Amino acid sequence: FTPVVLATPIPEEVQQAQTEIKLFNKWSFEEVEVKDASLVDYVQVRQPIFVAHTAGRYANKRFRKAQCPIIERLTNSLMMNGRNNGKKLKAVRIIKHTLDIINVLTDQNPIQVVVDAITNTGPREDTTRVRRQAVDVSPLRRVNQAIALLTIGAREAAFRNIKTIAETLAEELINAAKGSSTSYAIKKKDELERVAKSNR
Amino acid sequence: TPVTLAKVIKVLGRTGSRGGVTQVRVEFLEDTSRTIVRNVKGPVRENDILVLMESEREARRLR
Amino acid sequence: GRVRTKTVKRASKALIERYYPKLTLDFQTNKRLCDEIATIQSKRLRNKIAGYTTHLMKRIQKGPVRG
Amino acid sequence: VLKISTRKTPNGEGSKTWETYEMRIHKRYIDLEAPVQIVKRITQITIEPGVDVEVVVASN
Amino acid sequence: SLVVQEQGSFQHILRLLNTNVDGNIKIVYALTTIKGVGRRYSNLVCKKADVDLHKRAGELTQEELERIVQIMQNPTHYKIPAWFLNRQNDITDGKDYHTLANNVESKLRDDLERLKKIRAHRGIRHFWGLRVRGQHTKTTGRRRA
Amino acid sequence: AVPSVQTFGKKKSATAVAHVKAGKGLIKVNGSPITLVEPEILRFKVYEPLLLVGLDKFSNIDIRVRVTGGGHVSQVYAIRQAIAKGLVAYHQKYVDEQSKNELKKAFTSYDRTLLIADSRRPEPKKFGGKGARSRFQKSYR
Amino acid sequence: PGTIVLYAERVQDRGLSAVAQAESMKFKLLNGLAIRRAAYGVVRYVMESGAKGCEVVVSGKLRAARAKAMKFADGFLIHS
Amino acid sequence: GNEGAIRDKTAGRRNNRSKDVTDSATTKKSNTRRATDRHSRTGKTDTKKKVNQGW
Amino acid sequence: PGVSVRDVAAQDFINAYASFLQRQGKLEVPGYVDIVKTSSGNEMPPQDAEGWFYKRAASVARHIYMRKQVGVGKLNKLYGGAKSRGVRPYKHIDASGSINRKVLQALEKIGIVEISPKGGRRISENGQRDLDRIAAQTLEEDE
Amino acid sequence: AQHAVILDQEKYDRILKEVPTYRYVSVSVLVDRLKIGGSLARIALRHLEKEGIIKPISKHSKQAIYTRAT
RNA sequence: UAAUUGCGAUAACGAACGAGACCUUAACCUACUAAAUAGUGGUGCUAGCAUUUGCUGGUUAUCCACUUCUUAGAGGGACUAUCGGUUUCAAGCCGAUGGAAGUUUGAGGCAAUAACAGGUCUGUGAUGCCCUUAGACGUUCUGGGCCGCACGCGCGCUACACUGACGGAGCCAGCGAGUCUAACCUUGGCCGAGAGGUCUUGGUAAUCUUGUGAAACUCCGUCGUGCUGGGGAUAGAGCAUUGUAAUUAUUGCUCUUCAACGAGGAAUUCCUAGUAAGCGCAAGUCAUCAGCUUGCGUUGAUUACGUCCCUGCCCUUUGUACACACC
Ligand SMILES: [Mg+2]
Ligand SMILES: [Mg+2]
Ligand SMILES: [Mg+2]
Ligand SMILES: [Mg+2]
Ligand SMILES: [Mg+2]
Ligand SMILES: [Mg+2]
Ligand SMILES: [Mg+2]
Ligand SMILES: [Mg+2]
Ligand SMILES: [Mg+2]
Ligand SMILES: [Mg+2]
Ligand SMILES: [Mg+2]
Ligand SMILES: [Mg+2]
Ligand SMILES: [Mg+2]
Ligand SMILES: [Mg+2]
Ligand SMILES: [Mg+2]
Ligand SMILES: [Mg+2]
Ligand SMILES: [Mg+2]
Ligand SMILES: [Mg+2]
Ligand SMILES: [Mg+2]
Ligand SMILES: [Mg+2]
Ligand SMILES: [Mg+2]
Ligand SMILES: [Mg+2]
Repeated sequence: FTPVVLATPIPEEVQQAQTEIKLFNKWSFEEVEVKDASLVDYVQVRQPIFVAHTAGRYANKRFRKAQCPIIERLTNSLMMNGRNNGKKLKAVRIIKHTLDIINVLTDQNPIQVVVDAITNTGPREDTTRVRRQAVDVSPLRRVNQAIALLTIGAREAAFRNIKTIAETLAEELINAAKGSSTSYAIKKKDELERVAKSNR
Repeated sequence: TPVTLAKVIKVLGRTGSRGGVTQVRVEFLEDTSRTIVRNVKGPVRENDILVLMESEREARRLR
Repeated sequence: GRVRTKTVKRASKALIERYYPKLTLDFQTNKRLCDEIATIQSKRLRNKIAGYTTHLMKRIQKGPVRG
Repeated sequence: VLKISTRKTPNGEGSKTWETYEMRIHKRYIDLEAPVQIVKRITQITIEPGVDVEVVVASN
Repeated sequence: SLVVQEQGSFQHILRLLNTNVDGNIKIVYALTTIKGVGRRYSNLVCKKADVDLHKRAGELTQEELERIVQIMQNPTHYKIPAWFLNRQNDITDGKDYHTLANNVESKLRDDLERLKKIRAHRGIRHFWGLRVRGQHTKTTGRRRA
Repeated sequence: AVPSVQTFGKKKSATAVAHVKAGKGLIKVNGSPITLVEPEILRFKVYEPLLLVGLDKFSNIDIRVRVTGGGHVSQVYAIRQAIAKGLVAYHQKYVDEQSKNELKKAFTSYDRTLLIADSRRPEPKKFGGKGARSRFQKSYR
Repeated sequence: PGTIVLYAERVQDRGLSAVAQAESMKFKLLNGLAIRRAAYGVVRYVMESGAKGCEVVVSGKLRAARAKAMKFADGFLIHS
Repeated sequence: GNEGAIRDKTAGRRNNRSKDVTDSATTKKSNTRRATDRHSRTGKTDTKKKVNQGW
Repeated sequence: PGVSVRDVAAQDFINAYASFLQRQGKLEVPGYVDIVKTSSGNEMPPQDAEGWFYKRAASVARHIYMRKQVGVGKLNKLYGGAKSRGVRPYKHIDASGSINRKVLQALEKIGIVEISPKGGRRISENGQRDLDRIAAQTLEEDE
Repeated sequence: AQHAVILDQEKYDRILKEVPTYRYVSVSVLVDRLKIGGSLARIALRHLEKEGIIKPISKHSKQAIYTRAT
């Protein structure tokens, strides 16, 4: 991999994770693909990024929020409840950990089980206060809502219990890789669409 | 689970009382050239894609 | 949400009215022109005036225009 | 920058509206190389009502 | 640290000083369930008595705990600062004591009843069951008397 | 006297003034090596310039920077940005243009404030609430 | 003594310095002129005195328990 | 005196918690004199050929 | 190559200097270390409790070396943290002015710091020797 | 104060044959099995690491992830 | 359109106030002027590790040069530019590129005509009238009170923890202030667990306090889900400081005491980008006392970029016997 040396020591691990195909600090970024036509063009990846910390204005204009690296937008959804408003770095560490775990058992690269977890938690349809009326939610409220439900559920499980936030988040998204009837997100989503039929 | 595939071609406007929903004409790129008009909940742009679960239904202006 | 005030539209119209041989369709030249041809009171003011003067000069070479 | 924040109303009624007053100060210094007789010719009109002109020499 | 294994050494239940102590809790914190104790007053005495706080409250050598009790019942004769206790210049013998367990409950009323017997305003306040340190009582402390 | 330049980077109130001498390819901010900074998880955000443009890219330069003001993340974001234009200015003066344009294009296509001098600033609070847009709670009798 | 001395300086075009005119309004209404007469006199004096614009307001009570307030302005005037 | 303050019964949160709250505690503004503002109560008026002499 | 203090990871460097000062023998502890929580701003004493004077005695010199001169007051402010005033808002208060004064004295007698002019205490010269060789062993950890 | 926050002599047998078949390990993973409390749980991990039990895929404190001995 | 901001229609044509303009603050200039009260490089002089010549510091001037960083003077820069999409293809709007910057560039300052029995005679030696004026409602001194506690309401502070408390350790801001007839901001040296004391010093201040080494936050450990070490109300005992005076405890420290509080009913607040929220800091107050306020920076989201359903307010039309104008 044509190594290069200088005066200050730059560890060979670093000397390995360069222009050579882009990965996360330790996870591959290519071969991660959305397995649902819908939300494609709305799950920003490849655009590889080694660490999810990007000082990018994503709200100056409405839709640029979709061009944001998903795992980062997913990470911004943790610095919530005041007690975590800010704490971005503490979050970044919880995610590097979380994926250190999803891959614990699932061989599948974490940057792919993430998309698999967002796929099965986007409500195809919902309801609104007209009784109620059946409504198809947008392809980005789809993601926004998927991330929101996944993180609130994991945050819900980490409270008053020894298990760490990273562990609960990991187990929640593994169950959400393909709905297994146990993630707070599969449940809420399916029931947020099981009432869209109530008005038809 | 028969699903669909619709791509918005033009935008209609804000329906519903609070104005948070929007009418939009969709277009299936499977058996294209067809007409359908569905309404959404999230914010949308031109050219997005959504999936219908009941292709034979269409609501109208919501009170 | 920037609809130029009529003070600027007023002056720019009065200028396309007397300086067409001059006032080329590129802003910079019009700005450097007004610095010597009009008694403006502020840089930003004359920039607004000149940019409008330019848009008007830009489209009259496409068709007519009021005033 | 000398700031003065105070409520506008002399009383304490209405909206609790505050008002910041400002006063800006400028003090520029030069180190000169002149003689013993131009000592007070720069004390002559080099003055401008409103400028505090202070000059004394030392290195200790 | 380092992994350890006691055969039957540690007894879960243990009462001493007329006060119970949990076996399954750490001994630097297990001790604090007595009155007049402190997470610091106990911390200090522990290795003053030469005990290793790293592990639990029951494995502890019986002789070691009697040494500890002696330390607290005789803290100044055994090099303890005179500003680390709650009974310095007590009120009648210019002595520096430490009130422990059953005795602190008493000493509280000892002083209380003094204040009352002498008619000091804060004594009257206490008898009436109010706040003594002068806090505003109008909007605070309303439903627990 | 050897070919060398000086550049900077500014994020929030932080300021990273950097100097690049023609040398052995040694890099250290505040006097310590880039090996460890610790905003550790955030260190890759400054390791990135090296790997983006190809990491050799240093065998005849020398990097060292100092940062005043800012915060634990303000300075880390300001220094990476303080070195990016350092290298570009170096190839501007001492090296040819083509190689420079290559660098500034490889940067612009990835850059997260790498060359853009982020304009965000702190908004000033206004009486009526301890916060920029927030107002004190109201009562309505 | 000697650290300061003051010298009187006649004022140019008094009809443009506000205070100069306000004190006049005071010292004429205090002499018994009609409120409107004195006010209109000072406003047109200030006008023939060069000033491009002028305005004078009188607030309070004059023989009427309830307080009124009248304006008197002429010419041009900017306020923003 | 102080002896009287303690000996004297009727004092203490006990002797007060045992009692009931005067309903005047939960009372409000009473809006005294906020609906008559526009109607001058001086029972007096100002003569027009008094004001005209004033202004 | 040539080692230096700036070239060592702060945590694992100071802890190495701690294990060294620890197994060397000349300490000069004021003897009063059974109680002090190192500041009023804190709740309880450090947990090491056999040592940690060496850990503070590693942070004592790393800092003073990286800086020209420093003073007991500056060290109190550095280590001092937020103090929970119970129900009142958190505020930062300086640390102990004595466990610092005689954390230096105790090792100046061991010669790693000198009472600097201009007021303060500059890094010692023999200390300037008791320098980065320590970092050499630190790097030996990754040899 | 419940369920053997302390040694549990005949549990030290359980730990050894329990570690295999696990794709994850953590202090939480330990107390998760009706077992040793966190204080004496967190301390066992490296004790096992001493001879081919795990593979330390994690790096720092407050979160630890080892894996099957290979 | 934020705007009676404009396009367009037009018995109106052309103007003015107010909006805009303007002013201030934050962002951009390696282009101008240059500065031991700002800083950079070289070099003296000098310290350590390695040694190959390197790497890291010291040095109120040892000298030489410079103005990128800092500072503040003068200019410049943006005018929604270019291209496109939309539209009476009008004002305009929307997307993309470029750009320090394209949400009135962000934030403020100013702000016409009128209206209220709105608040202020308790800011004024501003004031009309009325009251009192020597047993005073003048005034000063002494002590108490404004804190008084069965309860009702409102702005808040700390929490219910494991995105944690704790213990080391890593350690980074920005708005300010600061002592003459003086006791202000305080470095450093010692004594003290602490609070604090004591001995000197710099500073009328970009020169000294100060790099304000702040706090959150980062790292490494101890804890283990149990009111637990979360939590710190109440309370006892002692030590300090401010002050003529600390009792009803001014504030600080030490030990001990270890409540309620296990996410909050009906309801209601604030907010769209460096904003919310968390975090601490300076200033006002100030002998002592911030849980308040005015500013500051620190870490930094989620979700809008819509509508008139709720609510409020404007504008037309319309009715009117109101015009002291529905009180
Ligand atoms: Mg907190
Ligand atoms: Mg206790
Ligand atoms: Mg105007
Ligand atoms: Mg600190
Ligand atoms: Mg600390
Ligand atoms: Mg607290
Ligand atoms: Mg400059
Ligand atoms: Mg762009
Ligand atoms: Mg009234
Ligand atoms: Mg008044
Ligand atoms: Mg009066
Ligand atoms: Mg009061
Ligand atoms: Mg309020
Ligand atoms: Mg901590
Ligand atoms: Mg003592
Ligand atoms: Mg002096
Ligand atoms: Mg408890
Ligand atoms: Mg606590
Ligand atoms: Mg809640
Ligand atoms: Mg204060
Ligand atoms: Mg107040
Ligand atoms: Mg009518």
